[PDB]
Amino acid sequence: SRKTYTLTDYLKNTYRLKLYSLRWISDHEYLYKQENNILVFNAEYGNSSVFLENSTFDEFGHSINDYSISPDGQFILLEYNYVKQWRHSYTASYDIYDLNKRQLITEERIPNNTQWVTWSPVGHKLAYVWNNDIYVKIEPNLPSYRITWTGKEDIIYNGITDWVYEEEVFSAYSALWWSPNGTFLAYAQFNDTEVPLIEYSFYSDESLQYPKTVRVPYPKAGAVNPTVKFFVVNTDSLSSVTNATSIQITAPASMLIGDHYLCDVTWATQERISLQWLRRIQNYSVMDICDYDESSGRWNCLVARQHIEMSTTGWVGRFRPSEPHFTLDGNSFYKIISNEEGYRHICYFQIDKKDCTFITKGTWEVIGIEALTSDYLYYISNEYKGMPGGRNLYKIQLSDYTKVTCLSCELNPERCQYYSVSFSKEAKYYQLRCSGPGLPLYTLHSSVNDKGLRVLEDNSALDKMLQNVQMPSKKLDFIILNETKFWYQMILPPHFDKSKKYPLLLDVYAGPCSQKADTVFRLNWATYLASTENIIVASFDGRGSGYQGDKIMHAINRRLGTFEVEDQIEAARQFSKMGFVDNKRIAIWGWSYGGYVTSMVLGSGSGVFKCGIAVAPVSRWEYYDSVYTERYMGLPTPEDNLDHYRNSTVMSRAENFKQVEYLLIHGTADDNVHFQQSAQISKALVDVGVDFQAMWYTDEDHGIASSTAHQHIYTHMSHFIKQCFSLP
Amino acid sequence: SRKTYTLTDYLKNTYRLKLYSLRWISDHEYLYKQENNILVFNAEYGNSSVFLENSTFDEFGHSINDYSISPDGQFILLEYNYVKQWRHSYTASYDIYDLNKRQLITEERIPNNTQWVTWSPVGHKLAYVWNNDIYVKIEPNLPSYRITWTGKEDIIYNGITDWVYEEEVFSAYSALWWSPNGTFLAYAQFNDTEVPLIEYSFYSDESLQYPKTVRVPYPKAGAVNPTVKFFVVNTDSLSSVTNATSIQITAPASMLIGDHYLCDVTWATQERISLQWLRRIQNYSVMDICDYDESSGRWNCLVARQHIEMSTTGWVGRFRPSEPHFTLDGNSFYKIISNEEGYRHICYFQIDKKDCTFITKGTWEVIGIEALTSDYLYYISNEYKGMPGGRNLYKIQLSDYTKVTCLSCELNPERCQYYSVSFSKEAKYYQLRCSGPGLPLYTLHSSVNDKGLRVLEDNSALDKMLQNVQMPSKKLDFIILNETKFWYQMILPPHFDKSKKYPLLLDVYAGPCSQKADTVFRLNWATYLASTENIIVASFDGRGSGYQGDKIMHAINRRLGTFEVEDQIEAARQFSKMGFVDNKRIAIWGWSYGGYVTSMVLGSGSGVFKCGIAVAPVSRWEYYDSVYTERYMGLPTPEDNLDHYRNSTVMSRAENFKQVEYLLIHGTADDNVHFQQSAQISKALVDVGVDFQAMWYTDEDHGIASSTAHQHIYTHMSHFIKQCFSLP
Ligand SMILES: *[C@@H]1O[C@H](CO)[C@@H](O)[C@H](O)[C@H]1NC(C)=O
Ligand SMILES: *[C@@H]1O[C@H](CO)[C@@H](O)[C@H](O)[C@H]1NC(C)=O
Ligand SMILES: *[C@H]1O[C@H](CO)[C@@H](O)[C@H](O)[C@H]1NC(C)=O
Repeated sequence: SRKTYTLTDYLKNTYRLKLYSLRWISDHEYLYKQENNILVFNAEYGNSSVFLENSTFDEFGHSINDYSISPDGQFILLEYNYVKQWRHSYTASYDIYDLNKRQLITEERIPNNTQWVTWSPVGHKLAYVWNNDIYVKIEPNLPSYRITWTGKEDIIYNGITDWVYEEEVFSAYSALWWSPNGTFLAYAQFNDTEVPLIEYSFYSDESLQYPKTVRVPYPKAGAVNPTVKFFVVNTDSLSSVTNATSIQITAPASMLIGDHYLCDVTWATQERISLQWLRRIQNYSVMDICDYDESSGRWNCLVARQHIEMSTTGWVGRFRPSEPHFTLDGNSFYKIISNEEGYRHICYFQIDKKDCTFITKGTWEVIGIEALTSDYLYYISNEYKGMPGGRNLYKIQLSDYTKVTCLSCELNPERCQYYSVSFSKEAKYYQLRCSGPGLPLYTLHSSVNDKGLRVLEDNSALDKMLQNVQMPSKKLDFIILNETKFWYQMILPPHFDKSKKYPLLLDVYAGPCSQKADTVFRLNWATYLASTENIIVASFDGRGSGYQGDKIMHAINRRLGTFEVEDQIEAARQFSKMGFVDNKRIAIWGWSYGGYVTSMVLGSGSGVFKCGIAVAPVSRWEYYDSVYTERYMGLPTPEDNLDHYRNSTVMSRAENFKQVEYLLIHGTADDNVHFQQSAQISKALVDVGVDFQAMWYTDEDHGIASSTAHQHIYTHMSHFIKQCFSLP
Repeated sequence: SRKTYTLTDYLKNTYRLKLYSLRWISDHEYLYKQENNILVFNAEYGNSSVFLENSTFDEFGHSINDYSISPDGQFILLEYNYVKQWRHSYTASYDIYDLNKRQLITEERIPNNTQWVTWSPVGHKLAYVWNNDIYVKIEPNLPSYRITWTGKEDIIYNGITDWVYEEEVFSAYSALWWSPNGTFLAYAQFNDTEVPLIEYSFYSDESLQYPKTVRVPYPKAGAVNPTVKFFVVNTDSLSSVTNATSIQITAPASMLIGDHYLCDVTWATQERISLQWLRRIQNYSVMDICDYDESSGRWNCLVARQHIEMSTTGWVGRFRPSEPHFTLDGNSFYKIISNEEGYRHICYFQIDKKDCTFITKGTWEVIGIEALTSDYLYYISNEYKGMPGGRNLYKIQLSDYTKVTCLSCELNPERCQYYSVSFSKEAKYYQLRCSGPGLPLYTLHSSVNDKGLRVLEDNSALDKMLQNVQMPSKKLDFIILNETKFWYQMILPPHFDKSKKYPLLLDVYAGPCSQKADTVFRLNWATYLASTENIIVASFDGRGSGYQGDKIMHAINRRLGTFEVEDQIEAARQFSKMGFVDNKRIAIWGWSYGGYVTSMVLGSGSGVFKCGIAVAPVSRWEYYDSVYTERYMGLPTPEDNLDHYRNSTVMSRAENFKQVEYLLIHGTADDNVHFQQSAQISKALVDVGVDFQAMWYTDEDHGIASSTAHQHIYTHMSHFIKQCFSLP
C-alpha cells in the first residue's frame, strides 16, 4: 500500500542521509559547520561557540567552495573560483581572512590558479603551489619565498603529483609534507619529460567551433614512468635575496638500480622523516629513516636502519605498502603487515632492531591503525562474528597484547556493524560512525573509560520518512566454492517470497582487494531495482577479493581477468540453483573494473546471463596505467607477462557476445580509463558481426557525474534492464 | 515469386548490377576489362583483341590496384600500395611497364608515396606530385624535373588540393591540368598556413598503445580559408642544369579585393586557358580567358574577354559555376546558365562579345553539355514528359537552334528514362548507359546517323535471377503544395494491396539541389525494407531541391533547415491521408544532410513521426566547412547571417525529442561531418533529459563503409526500425 522507492527518488535524492563532519582541533575541541556558521565544540561537556559567523562574507562578492583555518587559529583561508581537474586535483583562488581584525589581507595575496595550499601543522605558515613551483609565506601579509624554480606545465612538478601519482600513488594532488614543528617543508618533485601523452577531444560548449584536444602525460603499462626526487627545506632560515636551499634525500641504492616510486612519506619526529619506496615490479619495498644533522644541515638515512618488505606471493600492501605509525619518541612504529598465514595484522618494529613482533593474529584482518598513545593502540578489523564484510574498533593495551577490548561491537549490534572512527589529538575523545547495516549513526565518546558521551546524528528524520516506503532488504551470507567460503550480498525486493522466481542482477566490481559484500547501508540504483522493479540485485566477493587473507587476494597475481571472472559465473550459477532466482533472467553489470569483468563474463560463453551492462570498462591491460596494472600483471614484455596481457582482453572473446545482449557506455572525456578502451571493444564486436548497444556521453569523465549525465545514464540502464527482464 | 529480397542479399550482394565501363582511346576505339584482361574494341565494326593479358603481371610481386595506359599506347602505369585518404585523395606506388618491349622500366621510377600521377593527354609525358611538389618526366626512363620547391605537409600544396578544395571545389585530389599539346602544365598551389585544424582520435589496431591524433586543416564556416595561386609551366623548355620557370596567372582585380576561390580550369586551345573564379560570398563569379604571348613567354588575361556571372536570388551554379565547352577554335563557348525565368539552359558566348544567346529554353533544365561538334551540340536534360527525375540525350543543330532531336527518349520508353552518355573523341560514337526504371542497358551508337551499333550489356543474367525474387515496385509521382508540383517516390511492397495499411519510412536527404525522387533503378536497403519487411519507403523533393529551376532551388538560400524541413513533414502529412499508410507507424531516416533534416524534423514536434534514425548528421552549420556552408548560408557574423546560423541547430530542438524515438549514429573518424556534430547533439539531449539510442563506429569515416561496419549499421538500423514498427 505505501509508495515504492523509485528511480526518481534515487536520481532526485529524495531520501537524504544526514552526516556529521567534524574536524578535531586539539585534544578536546572540534570544528563543525551548522546552519553555515563555523562552530567549536567542547567534547567533554557538549557546548559550542561560534568561530566564524554565517553572515561574515555576504558582501565578499564570491561564493566560497571551501575553507581551512590556521592550526594556531588566527587566520582562515577561503577557497573560491574552484575549477576541478582530476579526482583529487583542482585549481582555485584564495583570500586570507585575518580573524583578529575584521579584515581580508590585501597585499601579497596567494595568487590565482593556485594548485594546492596548506597551513603548517602549527602556527599559521603557508605553503602553496603555483605553476608547479613551491612558495612559502611565513606571515599571511608578507611576500612569499620561492622554493623551486623548475615548474613547467606537464613536465616538472614540485609539491604536486602528476596524473599517475595523483591517482595511483598518494590519492592526492599534494606532494608537500610539513614537519610537525613546522620547521621543515618536505616535498617531492616529478619529471614527466618522457612520459607519453594520452590525447583526446573535448567539445565543450555548443559555441566552441573547433574541438580542443586534451593532452595528459599518462604512462600506460610498460611505458616510461615519471621519475621522482625528494627534498627538505628548512623554512626557518629563508632569505629575501638568497635563493632557498632544498636538501635532496636520495632513494636507497637498491631502489636506484631501476624504476622505482616514492609511495609514502611520514614525519616521525621534528628531526626524523620516514620514506617508503617501492620497486616498479611491486614486489619489493624499502623504508628509509632519515635523521637531521644539526651541525651539517644534512639528512642521513642509515642503512643499518632500513626496513625491507618483500612478497613472493604477490605485491606489497593492499594497494601500496602500509603506513607506519610512530611512537611519540620516534624510536619505534606499528605497521600493518601480512603474516605467515597470509593475514594482514599489526607488527611492532623497533627502528634500530630488524625483525618485528606481531601484536594481532587470527583468521581476520586489520583494516587500519587509527590512534596510538603510550597506553593503547586503537584499530579497525573485520574480526567481529567472523564477517569480513564487517568493520569495528578495537583497543589493545600495550603492556599486554592479549588484552584487547572491542569498542564498537555491542553499542548497537543489529543496527551498527560497520564503523569508522575519528580520534582527537592524543586519543582523548573519538567520534564513531556506523555506516550500516541500519541508518548511519554518529556518536561521541570519551576514551578515559570509553563512556558514550552524546549522540550527534541519528538520522531519525530519515527513519520517519522511510517508514512510508517499500524498502528492499539485504541478505549477507556465504557460499562454498572448492572448500572455501565466499560472501555475497543480495538486495531483496519488499515482501520477498521464497516460493516465487525473481529476476537477478549481478552487480560486479571484483578488482584486486575489492569488497562488494558488506554491512553498509546504501540508498541507490539497486534500491530502486529491488523496491519498484522486483529485481534481486546480488553482489559477490570471489578470488582476488580483499580483507580475507592473501590466499584469496593474491590468487589473481599476474592473472587479471581470470579467477575473479570464473568465480562471478560460479556464484551466478549457484544463485541460479537457489529456488527464488529465475535463471532465464540473470543480467550482470559493472562500472570500470566492473565493466572489464562484466565484459569478460559476457564473452565467456557461459550461457548463464541473458544480458549485461559494461560502463567505462578496461578492455586490455596495456591501455591502463603502469602503476595499477604492473602491480598485478608485471610488465607486458616477452621476458615477463606479455602472454597473459594478451590472453586477458575483452576483444579476444568478441564472438561469444552473439549469445548475449550487451549495453556498452563510456564518457568521451575519460582521462582515467580511456575511451580508447570502449572504442576497441566496439570495433572488435563490429569486426565479427555482433550487434549490441552503445552510449557515449560527450565530455563526461570516468564517473559520468554531472547532474544530467548521472540521471541519463541510470535512466538508460533502467530501460535496458526492465526490457531485458521483459518488465513493463 | 516466393523468396524475398533480403538484408543479407543487400549486404552480401547476392544480386549484382552488371556494368560496361570503357575508356575511349580514339574516335573509334575503346578499352574494356573482361576478366583481368584489357581488351580493345573497334566501335565501328565490333572486332576486338586482347590489348593486355590478365597474366601479364603474375610475377610483378605486388598486388596491382589500377592501371593507366598512355595516350599513345606505348606505356602502362601500374598503381600499387594504395592507401585511402579522403573522398578522392590517396597515395600509391607506381610502376611504368613498356609495351613495345615487354619490360618494366627500372631507371628513375615514380617515387613511393606518390600523391598524384597523370599522363599528358597526348603522348607519354608524366606529371606527378610527391611530397606536395610537382615533377615532370618527359620520358618514363628519364630523370624527372622539379617544377616546385615550396611543398610542405598540410601547409603548401602544389598540383594537388587541400581538404576543402578536394571535397567542395574540384571534386578531385588533382590540381594539375595539361594543355592538349602536353606542352604547358597548368597547376594551382594552395596555402593553408592559417587554416585551423580539426583534430580527432584514431584508435587503429589493438596493438597500438596510445591513440593517434589526426590533424587536418579544415576551414569551418567563417574561418580563415586557404589562399590559391595559379601557374603555367612550359614542359618543353625544361633543362636539367636550369630550374623551371612557372608563369603565374593572377586573379581578376575584382576577385583580389577579398577572399575568393579558384573554381574551374579548362584549356580552350593549345595556347588559351579559361579560369573561373568565385567570391567567398558565392553570388559573383568571373571567367578569364588567357593567352600565350609567343614572344614574351607570358600569359595575358584580357578584360575584353572577361565574363561575369551573378545570382540575385541565390548562389551561382548548382554546386558552383558551370563548366564551359569551347568550340575547337577557342573563340566561342557554350555553358549552362540560369535564364531570366530561373531555369538552367545552354548559353552561347563569343569570347570578345557581350551577353550570350540562349540556345535552349523551357520549364525544365539542361543537366549537362556532353559533346560538341562542328554541326551539333549534344546534351542531357529532363525535358521528356515534364519529368524532372528523368534524363535523356539530346541533339541541337548548331545552324538552327529550333531543330532539336531526342536521341534516347524512345529507345525503350518503359525500361529507360534515365540516361547518361560517354562520347568517343570527336564525338563519332557514344555509349548510352540507361539506369532505369528497369534494369540498366548499355548500348553503343554512331553519331553520323544515330544508328544503334549493338547492345553492349543488357543485364539479362540479373533479370532472370530477380524473376525469382518477390521484388518491390517503384511509384514515381508528385503532389501539389501551393500551385507547385513536388515529386515524390515510393518503394512499394510486392503484392502491394492499396486497401491494407503499411508502415512508412521517409528516406530523407533534401539538401540544396538534391533529387531523391527519380527513375533510377537501385538494389539497396529500401529494397530489403520493402520486399522482406513490407515497409513502404518514400523519398520526397520539396523546396531547395534541384533541376526544377531556381524558384524551388533558391527557396532555401540563407535559410537551411527551414522550408526543406517543413516540406518533408507536410509530405509525410500527405502520405498519412492516403489509405495505405499506417500513421501510427511513420519513421524518418537520413545520412549527412538527411541526417540533419531528420533530426530537425524529429525535434519539430509535428507528431507525424514515431521515431527516426540519423547517421553522421550535421547539427550546427558553424561546424561544417566554409565552401559548402557559406554557399547557402552566408557568413556567421552579426552583420551577415548569424541569426539563422543560431536559429537552425539540432541542439535548440532537444526538448521536442521527448516525443519520438531517436537513433543517432556516427563514425569517430568522420573528417567531413565531424564526430563533434553528433557529440553536440547527444550532450543537448543529455542536458534536457531525453532518452535516445546511440552508436559510434570507431575509425569509420563519413561513409561508414568498411564492409564489416557497413553490415553492422544496416543490421543495427534494421532492428531499430523493425521494433519501432511492431514488426517481427
Ligand atoms: C544563520 O544562523 C542562524 C542561527 O540559527 C540561522 O537562524 C540563520 O538561518 C542562518 N543564516 C543564514 C543566512 O544561513
Ligand atoms: C627531467 O628529465 C630529463 C630526462 O628525462 C632531463 O633531461 C631533465 O634535465 C630533467 N629535469 C629536471 C629539472 O629534473
Ligand atoms: C579489327 O579487325 C581489323 C581488320 O581485320 C584489324 O586490322 C583491326 O586491328 C581489328 N581491331 C581490333 C580492335 O581488334
